[PDB]
Amino acid sequence: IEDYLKGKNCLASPNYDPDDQHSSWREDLPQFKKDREHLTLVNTRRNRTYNTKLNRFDPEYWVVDYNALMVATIIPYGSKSFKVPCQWRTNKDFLGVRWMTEDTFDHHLYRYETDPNYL
Amino acid sequence: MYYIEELFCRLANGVLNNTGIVTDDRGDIEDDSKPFIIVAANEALTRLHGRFNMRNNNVVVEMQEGRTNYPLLAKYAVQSYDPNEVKCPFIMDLAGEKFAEDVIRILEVYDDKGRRRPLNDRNNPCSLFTPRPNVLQNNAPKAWEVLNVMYQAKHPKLSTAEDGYNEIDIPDTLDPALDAYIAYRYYTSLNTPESSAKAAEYLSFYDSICREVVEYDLTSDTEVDTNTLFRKRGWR
Amino acid sequence: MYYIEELFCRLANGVLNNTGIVTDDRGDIEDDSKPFIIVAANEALTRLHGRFNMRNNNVVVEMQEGRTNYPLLAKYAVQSYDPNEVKCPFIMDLAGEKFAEDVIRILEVYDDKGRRRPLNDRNNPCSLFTPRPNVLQNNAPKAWEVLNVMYQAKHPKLSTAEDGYNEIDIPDTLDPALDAYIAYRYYTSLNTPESSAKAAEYLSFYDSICREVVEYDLTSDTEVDTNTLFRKRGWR
Amino acid sequence: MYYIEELFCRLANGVLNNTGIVTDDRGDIEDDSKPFIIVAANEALTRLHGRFNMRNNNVVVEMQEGRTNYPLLAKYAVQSYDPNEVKCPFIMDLAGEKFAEDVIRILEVYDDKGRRRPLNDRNNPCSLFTPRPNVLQNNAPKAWEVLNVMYQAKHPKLSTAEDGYNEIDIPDTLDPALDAYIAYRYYTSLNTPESSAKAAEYLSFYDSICREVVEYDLTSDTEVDTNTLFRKRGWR
Amino acid sequence: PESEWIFPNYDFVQIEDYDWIIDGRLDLVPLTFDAAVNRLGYPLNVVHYFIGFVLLPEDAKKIWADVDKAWGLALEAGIPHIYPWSYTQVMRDGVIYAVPKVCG
Amino acid sequence: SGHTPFNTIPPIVDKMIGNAYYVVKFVALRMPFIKNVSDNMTQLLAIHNKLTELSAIYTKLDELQLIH
Amino acid sequence: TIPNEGYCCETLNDPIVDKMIGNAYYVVKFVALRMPFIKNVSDNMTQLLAIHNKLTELSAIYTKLDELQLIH
Amino acid sequence: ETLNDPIVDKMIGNAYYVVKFVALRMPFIKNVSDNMTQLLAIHNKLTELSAIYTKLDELQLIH
Amino acid sequence: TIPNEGYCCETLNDPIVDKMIGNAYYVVKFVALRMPFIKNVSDNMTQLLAIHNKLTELSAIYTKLDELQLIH
Amino acid sequence: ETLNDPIVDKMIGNAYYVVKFVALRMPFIKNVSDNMTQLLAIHNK
Repeated sequence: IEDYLKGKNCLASPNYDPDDQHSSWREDLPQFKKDREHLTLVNTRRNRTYNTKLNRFDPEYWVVDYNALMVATIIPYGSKSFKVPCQWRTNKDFLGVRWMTEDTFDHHLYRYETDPNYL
Repeated sequence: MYYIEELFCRLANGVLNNTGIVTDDRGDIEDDSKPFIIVAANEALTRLHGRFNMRNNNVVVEMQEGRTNYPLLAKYAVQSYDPNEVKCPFIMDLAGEKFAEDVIRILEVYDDKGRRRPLNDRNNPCSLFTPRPNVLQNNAPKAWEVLNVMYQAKHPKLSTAEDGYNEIDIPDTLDPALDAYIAYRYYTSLNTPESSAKAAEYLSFYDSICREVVEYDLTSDTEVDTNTLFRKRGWR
Repeated sequence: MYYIEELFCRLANGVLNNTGIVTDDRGDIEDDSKPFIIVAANEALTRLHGRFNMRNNNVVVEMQEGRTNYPLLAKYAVQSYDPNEVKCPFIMDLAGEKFAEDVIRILEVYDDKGRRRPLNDRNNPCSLFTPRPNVLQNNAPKAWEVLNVMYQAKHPKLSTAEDGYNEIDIPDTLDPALDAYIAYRYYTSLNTPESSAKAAEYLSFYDSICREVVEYDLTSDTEVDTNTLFRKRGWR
Repeated sequence: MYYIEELFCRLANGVLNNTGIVTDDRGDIEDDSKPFIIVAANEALTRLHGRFNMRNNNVVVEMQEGRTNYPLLAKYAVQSYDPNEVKCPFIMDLAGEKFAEDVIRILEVYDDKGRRRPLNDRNNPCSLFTPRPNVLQNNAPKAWEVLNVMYQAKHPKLSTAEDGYNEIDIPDTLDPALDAYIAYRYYTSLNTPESSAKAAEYLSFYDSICREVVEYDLTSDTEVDTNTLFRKRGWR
Repeated sequence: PESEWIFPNYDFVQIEDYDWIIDGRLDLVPLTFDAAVNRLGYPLNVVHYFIGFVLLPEDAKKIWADVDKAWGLALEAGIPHIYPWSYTQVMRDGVIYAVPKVCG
Repeated sequence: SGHTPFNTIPPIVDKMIGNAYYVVKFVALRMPFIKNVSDNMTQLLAIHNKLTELSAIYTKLDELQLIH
Repeated sequence: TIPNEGYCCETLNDPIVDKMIGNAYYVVKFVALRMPFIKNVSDNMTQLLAIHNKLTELSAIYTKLDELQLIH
Repeated sequence: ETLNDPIVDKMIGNAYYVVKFVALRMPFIKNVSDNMTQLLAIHNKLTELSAIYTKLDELQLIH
Repeated sequence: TIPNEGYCCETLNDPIVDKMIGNAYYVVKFVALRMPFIKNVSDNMTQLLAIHNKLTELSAIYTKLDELQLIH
Repeated sequence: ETLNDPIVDKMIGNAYYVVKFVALRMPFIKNVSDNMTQLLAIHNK
């Protein structure tokens, strides 16, 4: 801000651009814009139109849920196939591989259309 | 003298209580429409500062040789300027608030020697000129000439962004006029005949308040002084 | 004088008797709708104290060396200043009479030695100036110079908080005017055309009450004094 | 001064807030509809600079032997002339201040020796003539005669191209007038009767703003000078 | 044990300011940047910073508001690598990076 | 409303030119004395760091010099 | 032979000029431009006061300073 | 009488307090300022004087 | 040398009154600033009256303070 | 007095600082141009 204290403000300087010679009458703004692009949240009031088609029951969107006493993960390995390795530790272990009608994990800009009609 | 946050609360619990631009609890305005109020608020404050001479501010300009036009812009001040662009700023605000670029009309100019420089006098050889309202022109910059400019100043621009100006400084008797003007812009933007009639009423109310202030002179706008021409003309 | 609760009862059993913001027993306004009335009530009081010179209050300002502008803000009062950023306050008040920034228009200024000080006299070197309505400027601060400023004052701002003011001190003949303005603000908020017609009636009624007071001079607004120019002009 | 993008935001969050040509986030006008605003914006600026003498700019013209008519066109400027068909330019400007043909009305002409040259004086043999508003005619081109022309100038034409101008330099008190005229042009384009009524309101509002500026003289339009005829008439 | 966690004992350093951002204590944020270069001795080019912590969805727009302010200080401080703390909280709240509107 | 600062030209404690201005002129005319001390602030601080030790050496006037 | 004076060219810690002592703005600008020098002395006034109180003690050490070197 | 006070307020303002503080104690600074060469001659050998202070106990026995 | 006066600075309840008796505001501000000193005496006026009632009683014993120490 | 400043600003403007920069060191340029041929002779061989 107050760099004027350090001095070095003499008008006599060798740097000069002949392509931008101007008088005191000309005043213009530089082209620099978009300084910070601050972080912000999305607006849920507007619903952005979907721009791509997702095949139903796509293997890349399945999710899993199970009891806290076991360990299981889901990994795809093909165009229409996936594997679910798991470890069983108790008799009450219950692994559930499920497909969600609505999107509740992806970003608001990456969610898919919700449709409860599977007829 | 209150912050910008109270303005939103006052509008939410005021003229704009019925509309849907306020939150569910009528405590604040939606973030999606906050800049809409800011644009109206900046417009309303400019109108009030034009009709009334509420604020008077002065700046210090240092003459630089080879330059005849001295725009009163923020980028030429000693504060908030780019050292890479302008090598030596000529507007000094070393103390107090920074120069907010709020020039409307130049009133008088006094130099460092203590005399008064005539302004816009075409027949005066040593008079200054204003080719533009916010641009001051000197036709003979001297070595150590420094000019002080007294001008009618508007309120600094308000902004909800970080490190912006978020304080309102107007006389409290003009608060109803501010609310009426903001409401006028909001309702007239709906393009609805029901809302258009309501918008016209608010505009008339805003004008009614302003003329009431002038009628009773609550801003001390008028100014008189002891006559000095009596001795100047030699009446004795 | 009466509590703000009595105002709520009077509005509940008054103009707002047929509104949905009152309690089932018509004894009080709805709690969530109380801030709406408070904002309108403060606005109504400001207008009344502007047209009518009802309250005349004075403040004491101490000149400080090296300072010319003396804003009349509570942050410079001895009872409310913050020592972190303020070296020493210059506005003097009492613990039970804290300065509330109720300045509307400056009337006269007297120094500690009893001499009247001219205001806004551009041709008088010793005169004081007011660049802003609530800012006092002295161009020559002396050592022990103390200034007293007498001004027209607004009613202190009401607040529902316990520490804030909760009383109203206005002439009882203006109570219908206060109720009419509050009713006008409420009915104007509703955008139904039927309410718009009702809102205009209260505003017209409010104006009629104000002119009736002026016509009969019930607030002793008119003031006269014995002639002194007869001696000064030397008519003898 | 501000970028044209800020104008787009101000229109998006202003009069055009309820239009179909704004983005979903109300942050900018639709790209395909941008040239519509640009054409209207340039038209609005021309009207403002005509009623109000805001910008006074001067140009330098060099007399060429064998030429009497000197059109004030950019094709005769040194920075924009084509050597194929122009032997030598006579309008002198700088690389960063290229002549933009912003001439509206000629005010005064001074030669290189400092003598005022009368304009359109039919009875004066040495007077200059203007057969066209933007064409200067000299009936006696001398050897080293150079003329300076000071004229009322319009704002440079805006353009969405990068090389073109992208900034607005007008008094901030006229911003509502600029928005009103643009709004009037947009709503007038729509042929629905409801939009026609709305269009007239903005045009009337635009006229009201302009007269308010004239009434208070916020642009220093009025100009006076010391009397000189008293000496010339020999009153003494 | 500060005597064991000096710069030569590790290749780079990671720090967080979750406690000072839950409250409006933005004044203590630059102290973290200061302590990375002198208190610990690590150079600037090996400093990794985690911005903030949100947890409850109800405080998203409140906490993330202070998150952006801390990021600006980090950019001013010249931190080479800056990450948000939680991938889950980013997707749960849906935070984006957009230029603030020039309207005001 | 408002007085231009540069329009300066229209008993014991008070001054004709202004109490605030007289102090500024007083400091300005003695600026090099202030700058000389300011430029050597670190040197003075170093002496002030152990200024007690130098005093103790000083207090022994004759003993420290008779040996030489 | 050509003029070179000016505030921009004078913007450095240099001795004041006696030509424009009577210029009211110049005197105020001179002090305001050199505020850090005033600030640097003011904020550590306590240290200087103790040193000022012991001027004679330091002078005596300097008088026989060269003798003290040979003692070491 | 000259109204030079507003110039000080415009250019210095709230920073006037430190100027007044230094102005009051000007003679104290002047005594330090004109004796700078004395302190500088001591500044270049602080370590030597400190070392002498740490071995002066033997001199009491010698004396 | 330079002036040093004022109300905000160089004024406290501990220093003594100045020569500016004529200024009505000064004396009123003088007492108002030193209000707690007056309050401390006022609310404890009962104790002072009892002590003053035996003022000569404590004067006589004061005459033989050293002699009473012999017994102890 | 004569008001020749506007002509310089209108025709040179931003480039005036270059003129001042060179003019401030005219004698240095003067002491070289006068004996230019000596430098050329050295540069010849």
